[PDB]
Amino acid sequence: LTEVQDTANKALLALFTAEMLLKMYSLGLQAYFVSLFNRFDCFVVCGGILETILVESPLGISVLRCVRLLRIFKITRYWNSLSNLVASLLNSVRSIASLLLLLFLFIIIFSLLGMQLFGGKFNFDEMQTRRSTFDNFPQSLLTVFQILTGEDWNSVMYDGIMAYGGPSFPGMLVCIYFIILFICGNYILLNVFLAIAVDNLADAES
Amino acid sequence: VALAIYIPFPEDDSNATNSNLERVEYLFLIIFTVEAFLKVIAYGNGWNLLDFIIVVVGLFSAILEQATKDVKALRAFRVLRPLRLVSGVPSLQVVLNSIIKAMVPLLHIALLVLFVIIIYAIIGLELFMGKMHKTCYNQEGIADVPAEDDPSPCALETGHGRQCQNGTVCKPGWDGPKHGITNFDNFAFAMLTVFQCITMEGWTDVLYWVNDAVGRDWPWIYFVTLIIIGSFFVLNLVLGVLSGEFSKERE
Amino acid sequence: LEAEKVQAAHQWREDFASNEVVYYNAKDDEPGSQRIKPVFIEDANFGRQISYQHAAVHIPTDIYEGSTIVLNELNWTSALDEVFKKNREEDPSLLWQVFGSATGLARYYPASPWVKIDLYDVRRRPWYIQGAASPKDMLILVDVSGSVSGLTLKLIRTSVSEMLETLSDDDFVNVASFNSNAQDVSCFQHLVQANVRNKKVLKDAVNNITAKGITDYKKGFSFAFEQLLNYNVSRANCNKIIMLFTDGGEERAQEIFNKYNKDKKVRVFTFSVGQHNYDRGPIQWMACENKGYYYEIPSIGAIRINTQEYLDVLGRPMVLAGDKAKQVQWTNVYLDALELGLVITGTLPVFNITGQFENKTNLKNQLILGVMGVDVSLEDIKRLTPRFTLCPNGYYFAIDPNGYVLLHPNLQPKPIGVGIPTINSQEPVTLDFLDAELENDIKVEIRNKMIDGESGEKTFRTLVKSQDERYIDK
Amino acid sequence: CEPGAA
Amino acid sequence: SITFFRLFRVMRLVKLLSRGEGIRTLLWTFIKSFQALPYVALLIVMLFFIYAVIGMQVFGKIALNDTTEINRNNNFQTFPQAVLLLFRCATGEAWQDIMLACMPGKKCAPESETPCGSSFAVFYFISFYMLCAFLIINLFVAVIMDNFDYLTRDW
Amino acid sequence: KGPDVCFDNNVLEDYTDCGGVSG
Amino acid sequence: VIVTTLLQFMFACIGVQLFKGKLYTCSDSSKQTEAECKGNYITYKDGEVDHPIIQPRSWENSKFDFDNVLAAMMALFTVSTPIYNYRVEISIFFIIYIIIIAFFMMNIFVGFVIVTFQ
Ligand SMILES: *[C@@H]1O[C@H](CO)[C@@H](O[C@@H]2O[C@H](CO)[C@@H](O[C@@H]3O[C@H](CO)[C@@H](O[C@@H]4O[C@H](CO)[C@@H](O)[C@H](O)[C@H]4NC(C)=O)[C@H](O)[C@H]3NC(C)=O)[C@H](O)[C@H]2NC(C)=O)[C@H](O)[C@H]1NC(C)=O
Ligand SMILES: *[C@@H]1O[C@H](CO)[C@@H](O[C@@H]2O[C@H](CO)[C@@H](O[C@@H]3O[C@H](CO)[C@@H](O)[C@H](O)[C@H]3NC(C)=O)[C@H](O)[C@H]2NC(C)=O)[C@H](O)[C@H]1NC(C)=O
Ligand SMILES: COCC(CCO[C@H]1CC[C@@]2(C)C(=CC[C@H]3[C@@H]4C[C@@H]5O[C@]6(CC[C@@H](C)CO6)[C@@H](C)[C@@H]5[C@@]4(C)CC[C@@H]32)C1)COC
Ligand SMILES: *[C@@H]1O[C@H](CO)[C@@H](O[C@@H]2O[C@H](CO)[C@@H](O)[C@H](O)[C@H]2NC(C)=O)[C@H](O)[C@H]1NC(C)=O
Ligand SMILES: *[C@@H]1O[C@H](CO)[C@@H](O[C@@H]2O[C@H](CO)[C@@H](O)[C@H](O)[C@H]2NC(C)=O)[C@H](O)[C@H]1NC(C)=O
Ligand SMILES: *[C@@H]1O[C@H](CO)[C@@H](O)[C@H](O)[C@H]1NC(C)=O
Ligand SMILES: [Ca+2]
Ligand SMILES: [Ca+2]
Repeated sequence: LTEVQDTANKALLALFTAEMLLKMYSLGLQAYFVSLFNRFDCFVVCGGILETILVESPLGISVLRCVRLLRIFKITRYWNSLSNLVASLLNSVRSIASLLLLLFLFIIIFSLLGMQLFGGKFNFDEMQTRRSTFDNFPQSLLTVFQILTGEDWNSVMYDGIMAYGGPSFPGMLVCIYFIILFICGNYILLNVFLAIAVDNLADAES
Repeated sequence: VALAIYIPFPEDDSNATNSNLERVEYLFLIIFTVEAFLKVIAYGNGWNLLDFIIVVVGLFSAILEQATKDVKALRAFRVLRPLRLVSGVPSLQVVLNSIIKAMVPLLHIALLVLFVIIIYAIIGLELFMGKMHKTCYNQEGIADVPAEDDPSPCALETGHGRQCQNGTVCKPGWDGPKHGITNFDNFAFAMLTVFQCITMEGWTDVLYWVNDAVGRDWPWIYFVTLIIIGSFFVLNLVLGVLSGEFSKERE
Repeated sequence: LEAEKVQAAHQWREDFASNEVVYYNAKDDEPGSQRIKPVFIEDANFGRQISYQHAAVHIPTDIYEGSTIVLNELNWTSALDEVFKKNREEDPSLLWQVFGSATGLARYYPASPWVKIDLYDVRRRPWYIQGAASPKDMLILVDVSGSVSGLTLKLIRTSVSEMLETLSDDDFVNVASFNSNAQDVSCFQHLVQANVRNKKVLKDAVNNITAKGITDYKKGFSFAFEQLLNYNVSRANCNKIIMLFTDGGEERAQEIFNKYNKDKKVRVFTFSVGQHNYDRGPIQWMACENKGYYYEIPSIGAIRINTQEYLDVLGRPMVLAGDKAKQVQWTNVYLDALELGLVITGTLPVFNITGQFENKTNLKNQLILGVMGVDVSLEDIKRLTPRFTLCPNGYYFAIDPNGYVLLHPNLQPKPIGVGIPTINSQEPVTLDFLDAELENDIKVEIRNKMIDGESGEKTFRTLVKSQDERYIDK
Repeated sequence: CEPGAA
Repeated sequence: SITFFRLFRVMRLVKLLSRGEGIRTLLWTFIKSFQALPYVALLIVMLFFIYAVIGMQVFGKIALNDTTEINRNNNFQTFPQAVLLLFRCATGEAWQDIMLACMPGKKCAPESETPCGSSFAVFYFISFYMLCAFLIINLFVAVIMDNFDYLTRDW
Repeated sequence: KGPDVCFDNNVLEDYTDCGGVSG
Repeated sequence: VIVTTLLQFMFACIGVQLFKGKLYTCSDSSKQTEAECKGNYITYKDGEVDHPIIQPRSWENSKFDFDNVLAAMMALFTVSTPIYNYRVEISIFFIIYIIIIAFFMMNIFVGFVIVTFQ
């Protein structure tokens, strides 16, 4: 297998080059670079050149090959949808940039609060490995996302509500937090989604 | 990016940087105060109130603790400073007004999710409260809940609930179903249980614990409803309200 | 002598399938290693079934036969059976002869099947450690700062309690702790003899420590070096080492190392305990500048092995001594792992001398291959002191140069107590002379005069106790 | 001696 | 029983909802459209019913073991309990594990007297989840669309 | 009375084998 | 259905190239080579120093074995249906299939629907 793959890539890469190169002259250099797809095509052929001169780390090589999955969809199979989805995808993602920004700000704010509020209070003396723990900001973000996704958000509540204190009175004013995150975050999340739909798919589909 | 370094720690241990970030918090608390007072001299509204409270709490907390050497809360307010990122930059401040101005219609829906929760919590404490405290508690010897780990409300040989087998015996005790936080005992635990319950995050589990404690004939009606009238019905309204608003905007 | 010669001639080979090794595993009822079925004829002296035809091999449950290391150690340790037997015919009263290899496998003669969970490891036994290094003056530094709370604290408490089992009565130990302030954990405040009782206090005090505060390596190390320069109390006047039990940090404390040991007479061994993400750079720096080693203990499984590997570092000067380091040493009386009563064990380390004639290897030749051992039962010694020609009130007794009785009418084949038993072979039977019988003032000077290797007679009146512990006679 | 209790 | 005649009191609170025009109208409107969702409701009950009889007949005698997921509280032995299990799956509550519990090899119950638990399981539960999700999106969309006048009006 | 033998502080010792000098 | 299907194909053909051979491990954490993992080890139940358990060492590939396009393929279904050795990274990969999936499962469908409104 390994022999074969290498042998193929070696020639297959030469193939795409000559083709793109010849297509350059016939087409108007400018308009050729103009079409987004053609431009991306050129970019990834350059990726092949780069990887070849590199071979002149394994991870980096693999990443460059992951980049070469362009041709994979170059055929634009079922473009009827493929094209629209990718075009729409660009349009959609572009459309909700600022909303995505607000979502991220909210998440960061909460994660910092998480680490300040519950950070350090999760040592329940159990070798038990808690995936959700406001030990640090990276994990803090993770805990918040899991709560938002509700994977084990109620469970994460207990951690705090059983951390600061037992299931008593002042030990539950920690929960008033794990909710404000599951309503507000999810609210913003839904707002951001819908936009994609009602506000694009239609504009696009019509 | 300063509040995202301070690693929060067990007990009071600290690295050089942490203390050294508490050091720069004493620069962020001389800049924010000179800014505040210099701007006060000008005027002496809304968003700026966030600035004022953040500063007040701030300098305060510190100086307070200045000689004290339990901020936590007192210093868990500075995570509100990134709100000035929204406040200053007007690029997403308009997105925030759009978000806020879209939630105005669906306040009737927040006045009804609350009603369903209250009615359910009240109904619930009335029927199932205080019945979840038993648990197969032994092996005819002397110790604690044996039931493997999962202890699940058990019922004496007269209540049609779970009946305990082997050489186990049901007897009062077990703080709760789950550390006591998933019980209709008391009202607050009740409202909260109903809420965790309508979010479709372990509704079956509360139901099973309840089914174990009081028998299986009538516990279920109350949950199926809570879900159908609580999530599917309530879920639709938000979508309906939100979508209608988008269309206005689309228009 | 026959162990260094055979090992040097051994050729390191990595293929074992085509040429299998033949040996008897002790704990049994496999390609690359053939197994022997012995006859196991019953014989006296020993209290079990033994075979005089070959030597048995014990491999710990954690170690794995088949490893290139284990399998390589099972060939060059096969000419030992010829000298194991040759010792036996010359002296038929010979008891267990054992070679405790540094790999972990012990080959003993005669072959006898191993005695619930087998936790025996030849590298932790008292007879192995006393021959593997000189006496030490270890001081244990425990980091009880805030960041070590949680799982890493229970790993530290077990680790300290597990290395204190590697000290005999000839070594002096003390345990300190620093949490931005350095203090002892017990009522000692200086180095103690590390006997059965003193170690119990340190183990009990270590189990009661709590993790809270700010780490400070300068105050912790100043206390560590100050306690090693007492010279007012009895000490070993030997290997001065420091064990630092922390997780990670960013402090090098190079000023402390430049102030207290410029000539580097104090070895510093640093242990990184627990699973964390703190910097281990400075922890490795102290272990390299100071003549030490760096170890990592991430779980309970790694506690056992990592706490006896500091002895191969201490054995480096012993190897370079040469023939001057080959002196037979005898341990305290203890109970044999293979039940034989109260026995003492002779010891002799064996060196790696491959390429000695070429004179330039000096790569792994600084470590010892293993420690030899031969056991002498107290019954053999008691046969050399006839008693029935005396009155039933007279007897012989001999003591260590520590006060511990080698033989005594009161010394019983039972481990000594250290406190009240509570419910919620490993330790030597170290009974002092002043505790074997009643204590008088004249009998103290008699005890001291016997430690100094003098010869004198003394007649006086004393208080004796009857065979039953109810009466007193003069 | 007979074990105690804790 | 006595308890039923007690809950009553609480209900009264609802009458406090028959107040604000804002809340009154919304509910009334959607309620006044929860009848024009017939074809996307008979369809759903039909689904539950069919899948249930089918299920109760193949994945039925799988013996009940409290340690597993086909316990006495989520079995497949009486139309009612099977509809409850299907409602769980629909409500997206760990449907997965229920599915694994229905693969071949499970011992047949004592009354049934491991030849039990046909492999069809995957097809069943996955098919069910899919069909259910659809029919349900159809429901929501139906309702809102039908009521898309109130949902958007220049008051 | 302690042992009269003592083996430490040899100049020829390798000194270069720590546990982190390699990794 | 087909759109999602093909995506899950390409996305995972990415995984193979990037995570192949980085999940294999041994029961004994100490051992780090397949060869090393041969024999028995000791495990302390719930970290009980007084509870030694002689388990057997074994070299096993972890769940979601991207050993071949196929397994990745089904795992991708599995997400729909170690701790940080290399997990954190895989984590994010197991968040995108999602985004993309929904992103278009919705796009094509809800937009598809509207004709119902017409
Ligand atoms: C007493 O000391 C002598 C030397 O003073 C010592 O004999 C030497 O031991 C080494 C290994 O400890 C033997 O191994 C040879 O060289 C390397 C070891 O580094 C082996 O090849 C691999 O090396 C890599 C890392 O370098 C590593 O993977 C692994 O260590 C080795 N195995 C493989 C193949 O992966 C060689 O296989 C091996 N030699 C060859 C070419 O076969 C040396 O042979 C020995 N050196 C000398 C001078 O003989 C002896 O073990 C010590 N005594 C005891 C009981 O250990
Ligand atoms: C570990 O490795 C080998 C495993 O057996 C041993 O080496 C083999 O030892 C055999 C026994 O002496 C040799 O057989 C005889 O060797 C003598 C000495 O050279 C000669 O008489 C013949 O070569 C041979 N006799 C015959 C064939 O009738 C093997 O030749 C020899 N093989 C190799 C590759 O060395 C080692 O001895 C063993 N280690 C120890 C310490 O015994
Ligand atoms: C009277 O007719 C007027 C009509 C108006 C056009 O209606 C638009 C309003 C948004 C609406 C109803 C449309 C399509 C799919 C609908 C979505 C299905 C999704 O399902 C969900 C359910 C929950 C989520 C988990 C997934 O998606 C919703 C978010 C999403 C949804 C309910 C939001 C509302 C969407 C189109 C035009 O007529 C020609
Ligand atoms: C005993 O230790 C002390 C300090 O550890 C040594 O220092 C002496 O301490 C005593 C009491 O403070 C005093 O004699 C002097 O202050 C110190 N110097 C001297 C020369 O005594 C002391 O030297 C050690 N030895 C003895 C015999 O005391
Ligand atoms: C055993 O008991 C004797 C008698 O009670 C004690 O020895 C006496 O101790 C006192 C107090 O020091 C002296 O005044 C006497 O002179 C002692 N009697 C003698 C020496 O005959 C002591 O408790 C024990 N004696 C021992 C162990 O020799
Ligand atoms: C062992 O010592 C005894 C005591 O003198 C004596 O038989 C001889 O010296 C030794 N036995 C031997 C060498 O067989
Ligand atoms: Ca769920
Ligand atoms: Ca610290």
